[PDB]
Amino acid sequence: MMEKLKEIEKVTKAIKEKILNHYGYIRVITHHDTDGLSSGGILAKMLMRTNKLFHLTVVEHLSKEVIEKLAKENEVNKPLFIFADMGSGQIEEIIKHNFNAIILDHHPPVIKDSFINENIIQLNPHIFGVDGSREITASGVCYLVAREFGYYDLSVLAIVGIIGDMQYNPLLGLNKFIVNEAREYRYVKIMNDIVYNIYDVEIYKAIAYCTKPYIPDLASEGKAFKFLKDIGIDPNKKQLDDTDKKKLLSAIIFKYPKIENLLIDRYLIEHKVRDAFLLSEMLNAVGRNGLFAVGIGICLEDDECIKIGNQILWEYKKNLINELKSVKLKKLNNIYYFEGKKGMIGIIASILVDDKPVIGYHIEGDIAKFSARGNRDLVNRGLNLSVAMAVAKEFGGNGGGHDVASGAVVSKDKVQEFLKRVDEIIGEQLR
Amino acid sequence: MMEKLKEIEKVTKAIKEKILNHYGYIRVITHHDTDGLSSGGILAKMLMRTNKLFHLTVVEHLSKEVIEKLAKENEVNKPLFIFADMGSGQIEEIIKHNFNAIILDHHPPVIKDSFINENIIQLNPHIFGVDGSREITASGVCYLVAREFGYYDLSVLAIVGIIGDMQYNPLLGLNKFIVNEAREYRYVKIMNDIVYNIYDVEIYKAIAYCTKPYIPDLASEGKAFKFLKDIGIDPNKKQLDDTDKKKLLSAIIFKYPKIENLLIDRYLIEHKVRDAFLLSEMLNAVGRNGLFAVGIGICLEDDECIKIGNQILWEYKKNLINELKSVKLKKLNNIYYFEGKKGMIGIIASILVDDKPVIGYHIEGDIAKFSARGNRDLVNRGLNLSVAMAVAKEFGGNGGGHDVASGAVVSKDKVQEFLKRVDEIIGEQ
Ligand SMILES: Nc1ccn(-c2oc(COP(=O)(O)O)c(O)c2O)c(=O)n1
Ligand SMILES: Nc1ccn(-c2oc(COP(=O)(O)O)c(O)c2O)c(=O)n1
Repeated sequence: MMEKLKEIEKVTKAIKEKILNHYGYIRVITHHDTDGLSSGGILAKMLMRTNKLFHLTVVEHLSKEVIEKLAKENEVNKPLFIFADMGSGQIEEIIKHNFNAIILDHHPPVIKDSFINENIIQLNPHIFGVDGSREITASGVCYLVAREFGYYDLSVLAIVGIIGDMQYNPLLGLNKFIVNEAREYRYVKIMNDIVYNIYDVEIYKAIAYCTKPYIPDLASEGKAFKFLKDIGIDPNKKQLDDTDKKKLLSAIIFKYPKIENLLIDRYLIEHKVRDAFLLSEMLNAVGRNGLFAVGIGICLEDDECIKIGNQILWEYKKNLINELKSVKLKKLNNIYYFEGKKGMIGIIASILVDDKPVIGYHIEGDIAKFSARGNRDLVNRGLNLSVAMAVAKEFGGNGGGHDVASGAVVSKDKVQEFLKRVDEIIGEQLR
Repeated sequence: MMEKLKEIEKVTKAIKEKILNHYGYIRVITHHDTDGLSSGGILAKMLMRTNKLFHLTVVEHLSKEVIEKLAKENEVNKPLFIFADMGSGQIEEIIKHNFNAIILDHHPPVIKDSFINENIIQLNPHIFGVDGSREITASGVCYLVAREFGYYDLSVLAIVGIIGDMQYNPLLGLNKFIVNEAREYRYVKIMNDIVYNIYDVEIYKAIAYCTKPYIPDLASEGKAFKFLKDIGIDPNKKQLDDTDKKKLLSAIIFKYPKIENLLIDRYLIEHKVRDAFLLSEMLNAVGRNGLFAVGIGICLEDDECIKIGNQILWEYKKNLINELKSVKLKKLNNIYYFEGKKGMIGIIASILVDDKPVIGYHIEGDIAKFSARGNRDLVNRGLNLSVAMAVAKEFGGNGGGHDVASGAVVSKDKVQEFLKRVDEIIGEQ
């Protein structure tokens, strides 16, 4: 691990030299999710500290269109482009326009070389044998650059990215090295705790609007207040102590039996939003509302951006619970399914997973698009969603993905027939 | 005076909506001095809070060449341009290239319209009879916009600009409004104190490197150390209690009875750098070293940028004391002048300013850059260095600025060009 860093150092030292020696305009292009907003915050602090002004842009996807734009900016003043959380999959188009570019990306690469030509450096963990889907995130890749300047304090934003991208449990590889470095330098403290204590609000509100895990019987202030009053916990206190937690967990197992999902390692970071899980949820809510520049401001610790962020988070959590209560969950033999809204079927499906996989779909044209979700105990019993969604190619469509998360497309009139098929495949996977 | 605000608010509310309603790119251009870097920090926070991504650039001068560049960024995706601490004098060129522009400038305006056309809003306090040399800075103009959003905490950066532009004594007009508002909202506390207590370093170092007041006989660590030893003050203390204050004031006023401004109104602001006078000096030193993005970082309260700022500031103050000892002031008929280094020219001129205007210059390639400084006494007698330095066009260049402080460029006609400015300052006085 000490040795794997030494091979990565070769690429990060060249990235550092390329940034220091460049005196023109600098363009940063990042994603809108939590990992991309954290990456943008890391790059922003790092560039400022090395005396670089820059122009930051947030894109949902790096399409052929957007790369062709931006290439128009290249014609006079060829700026240095830093791509975060993107770029590796689009590298052919980036070479094609001869960008001066640094690509900081954890997605599977098309070209497995760190040094592409004279003008392009690619920092991608897959080139070093590190799985970008479980051992490092985009904000961790940026952090690896940042630490060549000795900016260890930016490790707190990598931890946020680690949470936002769902790589915190288990904590593997480079992610584990980053957290341990942050703890060594005292930028983070680690504390096993109950998930409700990350919000610093009245516990009955934390319970009421929690979606990790979602507990339907408690998903309202009234029901949460009453449940707490019953077991002798003051519903208005903002932190459960050890006696409260024992009493809560003892009672709650009857409503939600997988109570291990309520216990987490909390990360207390050196940041105005001291809970990394809360900062992660805040960045997520802000990015889903299009408040990109506010999200950078939150990473940069601006008080007014943090105030906006807190207001937008609790609005986003209230609306999510409401959407969750409006889902009409239908049950086949081995799965659940539901029709929902185009932007949220995947989020809703992952939230609803309990004992069986959950598939949401939305009907747009005559197309019908599906998002399937399971969990790790389902995978350990033999679930693989990619092959179950592949069956879409029998109903004139396309489907695949990962064992725990997949999608598919199938003509609008074959919906019932496709779900029956998927239901049977899955039932045989789990015997 | 509350009436002038009611007239300014109409332009600030329209700047507000013009920013809110823009969803393409946004370019911010500021100056590299304390006031311009503070303006950059104010606009950066304001824009982020309103969900605006932006590209900030810091230029030393808004030259014609610089304006033709930038204008090539209009050929596809036409940004909104925000100019701070500049643009009013260059207004005609801005109109010619048809920028979508907001001008936040306290230099004397060429066109005295707030709404130039449908494309340009110009917020100049001179347009409303407020003196941009004494009663508001470029920082305060940015803050008047910011307060339309309720961003009262941004007043602390306007106060830093007030200090960097030498408008804090006397505290007048709109700057007085801004200071009082920051006090009402508890973002600043005011406390009379000796200047040397702002540095929070050993006092003999604070005396040795102080240039307001500059005391050549104390401007060394050795002499300052001895001078304090000899009156009963531990020179390694970092702050002076009242008894050592009184003992230092009388000793200084006795041996140097013309010295002034040893007692100052300190502005303790809600900012990681708590002393606004120190923050103003730190931004100046950083900007003079070309560290523009680090200075914005300091405004945004980044710890590493502030660490660099402290280191650069003390490097800069030592270098400055060495240059002051070395300067060769030369007398013409109504000005002094000297050659010095690119980062020191302006500050030395205003340190040495006493009876007549002072003009420093440095050669940089094939041209010479001039920084002329006066005082308010000289302006009250009709100085106006803006018109005087304008005669760089009579020599193939350009000049401008404030009545009390202006600059000029090109080429190697230095003594010829110098001769002409002495001429106006005769007629002007
Ligand atoms: N032939 C394929 C291969 C992969 N995938 C894929 O599926 C998800 C989750 O699915 P959604 O996010 O679309 O619900 C991904 O993250 C992802 O790369 C697919 O859909 N089809
Ligand atoms: N053509 C011009 C017009 C204005 N100014 C200007 O002058 C000062 C004081 O002068 P320096 O340039 O010596 O700092 C400024 O703050 C500043 O914006 C200039 O330099 N040239």
